[PDB]
Amino acid sequence: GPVPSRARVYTDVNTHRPSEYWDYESHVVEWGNQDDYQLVRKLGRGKYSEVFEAINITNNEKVVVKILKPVAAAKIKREIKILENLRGGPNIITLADIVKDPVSRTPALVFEHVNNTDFKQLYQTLTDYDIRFYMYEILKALDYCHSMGIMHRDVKPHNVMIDHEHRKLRLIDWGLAEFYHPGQEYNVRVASRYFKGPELLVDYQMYDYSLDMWSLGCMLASMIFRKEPFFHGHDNYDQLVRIAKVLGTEDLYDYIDKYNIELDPRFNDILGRHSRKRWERFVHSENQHLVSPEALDFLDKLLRYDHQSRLTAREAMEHPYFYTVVK
Ligand SMILES: [NH3+]Cc1cc(Cl)c(-c2ccccc2)c(Cl)c1
Ligand SMILES: [NH3+]Cc1cc(Cl)c(-c2ccccc2)c(Cl)c1
Ligand SMILES: [NH3+]Cc1cc(Cl)c(-c2ccccc2)c(Cl)c1
Repeated sequence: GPVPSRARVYTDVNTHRPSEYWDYESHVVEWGNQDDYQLVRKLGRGKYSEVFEAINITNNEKVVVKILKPVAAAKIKREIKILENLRGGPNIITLADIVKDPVSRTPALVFEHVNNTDFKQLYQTLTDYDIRFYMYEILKALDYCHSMGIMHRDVKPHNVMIDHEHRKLRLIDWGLAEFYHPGQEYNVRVASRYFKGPELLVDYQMYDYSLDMWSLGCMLASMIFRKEPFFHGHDNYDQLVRIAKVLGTEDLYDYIDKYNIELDPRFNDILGRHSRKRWERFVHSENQHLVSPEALDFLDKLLRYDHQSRLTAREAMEHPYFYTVVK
């Protein structure tokens, strides 16, 4: 069978905190008043919820209302407990209320509003300094949630709201977040394709906070190399081949051999043999302004097959890539 794995940091957090902290099923939701909120406009719909801009008419503040669809409505206590546990943490979105939508008959989460700057505009114009600045702000959120015994599991730019005018960043959409318990086998059908860690792609269930650090590396590589997405898989199998074309197949085989994981035999026809590439291969005249020796070294330490070998969020904050960032 597979060799077990445990995180190298924050393994004990859910053990030393009381059962009420992580046992989200035992949590009793204190329901707010849906009548306190007035929906203004629909911002969007995913497969988990419909999102609206709204006004809290009791104190006149702008809010965001996420009305859950039945699929996310079953695991509500988990998202609620995680949001309440993380509330007040650096760069974590604030859950302001939980109400029952009168039409859907489902729970609606009410959040603080963030005046998010156009995402295409940020991808196209953030400078090298701004990329470092915002990456540092994301690391504050990730180290906080990891230190609080939670993995986000859906780190990607769509889940990071940036108010560029006020240099304000918030990590949102905690719908796929989980409490980390050493030895627990988790569902590998988490994260969006292009951000999925090799652990998910090889069906290794005993993963941890380090999955977020792979996703963070994917976001950085896309941004600095001007290649969206950096690992462009056609499906979950080709996703691993795209990774192997960069990191190489020898380190992939070392990884699966360390954890006694077997690849799906369907990889025999598509994987091939690939050398590990030097990160300088992805540099060119249209992205060199966003690249540096420190950025490449940092990326090298996040985008590693072995989830135990990646930088932790706190180690990542110490990296030379962030020395230029004003603290
Ligand atoms: N949804 C807005 C958005 C836009 C961008 Cl460009 C980024 C970003 C920042 C630094 C590095 C990589 C990506 C994020 Cl985190 C969020
Ligand atoms: N080590 C992976 C691997 C395994 C196999 Cl079985 C093959 C294969 C497939 C079809 C015909 C002949 C050989 C290849 Cl090319 C690679
Ligand atoms: N933004 C200026 C910049 C960009 C790059 Cl990619 C590099 C570089 C050169 C060779 C190897 C590794 C990194 C340097 Cl030294 C400076």
